[PDB]
Formats: sequence, C-alpha cells, structure tokens
Amino acid sequence: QVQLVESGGGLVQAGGSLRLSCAASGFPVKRWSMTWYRQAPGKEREWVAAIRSAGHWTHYADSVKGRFTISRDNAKNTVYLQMNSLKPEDTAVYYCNVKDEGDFSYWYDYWGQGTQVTVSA
Amino acid sequence: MNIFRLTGDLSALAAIIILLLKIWKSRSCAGISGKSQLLFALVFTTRYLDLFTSFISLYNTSMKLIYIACSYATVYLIYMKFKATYDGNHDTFRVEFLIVPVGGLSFLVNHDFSPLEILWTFSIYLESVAILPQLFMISKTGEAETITTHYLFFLGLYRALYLVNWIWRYYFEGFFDLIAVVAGVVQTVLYCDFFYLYVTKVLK
Ligand SMILES: CCCCCCCC/C=C\CCCCCCCC(=O)OC[C@H](O)CO
Repeated sequence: QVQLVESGGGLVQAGGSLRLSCAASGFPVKRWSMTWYRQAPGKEREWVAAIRSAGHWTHYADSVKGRFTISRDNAKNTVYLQMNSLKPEDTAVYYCNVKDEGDFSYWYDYWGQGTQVTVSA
Repeated sequence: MNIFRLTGDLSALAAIIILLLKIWKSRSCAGISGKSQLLFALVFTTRYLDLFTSFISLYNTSMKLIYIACSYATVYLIYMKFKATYDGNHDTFRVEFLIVPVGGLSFLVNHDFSPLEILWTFSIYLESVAILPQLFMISKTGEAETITTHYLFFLGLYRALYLVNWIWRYYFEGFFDLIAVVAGVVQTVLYCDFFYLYVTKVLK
C-alpha cells in the first residue's frame, strides 16, 4: 500500500558529508511521522533523526546532534537526512520508517530496504 | 510501538460501552454528568471528522463510528430517554468556560496552522478537560450511583497504556508530541482526581 525507497548511501571519508533521501510512494495519510534508523554490524538498530508531516519539530539522537539535519519535501513525497562531518562510527545500513499518526491506523507502518553508508577512517 | 495504543484505545471503548450499558439496563443516569458526556461527544466528533471523507480501513471507519455512536447514544439516554433521573440541578458546570478557552488555545498553541491540525489540537485539548463537569458533580454530592468500579478501571487502563506508549516511542523511536503529552498529563491527573474522589466520597 505504501513503498519507501532510500538512496544517497555509499563510501565516504571521515569528516565528509552525505545526504540520504527516502522517497515515499502509494496512498498518503494526512498526518505521518518519518524516522531514520541505522544498524551497524553486530549491534542493534537505533533511531537517528525524526520529523513530522508539518511543523518545525525535529529530533536528533545524542550521537548525531549538531551533525545531522532532517528535512521534508511533500511535493515529491521525499524526506532528506543531511549528514555533515561523518565519523567512522556512522558506518551502518540506514533505514527510514514512516508511520501514520492518525487514530485507528495501527498497521500503517512502512520501512525502506536500506542503503549502505560506509565511512573510512 | 503499536500494542499500547491499540489496547489503550480498546480500553477507552470498553469504558464507553460499560457506561452506556449500565445506563440502559438500570434505566437511570443518576450521578452522571451530561455535560462531560457532551464534551466527550464533541471530542470524538471533532477528532473523527474525517469519517465522512477519507476511507482507510473497515476497522478504521467502524472504530470511528463505534465511538461516535456510543457517545451520542449515551447523550441521548441522559437528556431524552431517561431525563427523569438526570440530576440537572447538580451538573451545573458552565462548559462555555471550557470550550471557549480550549478553542482559543488551539488557535494559539499548535504544531501547524492549518484547519485539520487546529481541529485535531482542539479535540486533544478538549478531551483533557472534558471530565471537569463530572469532577465538580461528585465533589458536590459525594455520589455517582451509575459509576461502576469496572468503568473506572478501563478509564484508568486507558491512561496507563497511553503513558507507556509515550515512554516507549520516546526512548525507542525518538518520537514525542509535546502538545499531546502535555495535554495527556493534564487528562491523567484529572482522571486520578476522579478516582480519588470516588474512593473517598462515594465509597464512603
Ligand atoms: C488545556 C490543556 C493544557 C494545554 C497546554 C498546552 C501545552 C503545551 C503545548 C505546546 C507547546 C509546545 C511547543 C510546540 C508548539 C509551538 C508553540 C510555540 O511556539 O509557542 C506557544 C508556547 O509554547 C505556548 O506556551
């Protein structure tokens, strides 16, 4: 019913920057949230940054504050994650997750396939 | 997480059905604030207005319909069917002093200035104070013959599961809605005073 596609990953040096994109396809809902996750090799997945469908609210994990910036683009059904000053610890497969914030919409929960991000030391 | 929001919503629906069923089978709405039930009917009407526009699921349309039908039926039983047992002389809270400040607050403090967002913010703020007429009535008479212990349990389970939901989504997903949380805390404290009054005044 809803497809999410992530892009923008690859290999980059330490201190570089990268921008990922989560393009959404399917049938929209009026109120949603989008969250970026990442899963380094052997560790549990952890949320990174979060944004809603409208408003100025953003949220960044302690480890990425000041370095990551999350932004919206509804005219294209896409949400961006700008990654500046990358450290080798940021190496992971990054996933975006979109959730319906409306009531009685418990099973409207979609994830991308993931995009690899590797940061060389 | 979506286990807590689902069981929380179902626990809210259970409370509505319990109150509605209690009034029908006892043929009395003694001790019930018709003003609070009117405010709750107004919460569900404004929150689920996109009933009659966007279709998402059969569970989605029916749950929106179940809440509306049950709240309106409770209002119908109190003010029309069993109006003889309605203690109008004790349900004296002037709800304009709730709706008007809640309406103004929704236009001032919200996440985004749009009709659908203002309407949602209205229903969030109103629900947090919708029980106030019920509190002032029990505080006034010390009785709530129609309020059952199980009714209060499902109201309390609804608030507890929502509290868990806020904590789970914040820690595991980084999501937090300051407006919904702040209004949700006001609502939960108000329900706790509801429970404290029932235990001390009605449960003599
Ligand atoms: C009657 C029930 C109690 C309702 C009590 C409201 C609780 C706080 C909600 C949102 C403020 C958080 C900021 C998010 C929205 C932006 C608002 C803003 O920038 O300024 C308004 C200021 O926060 C005004 O206190």
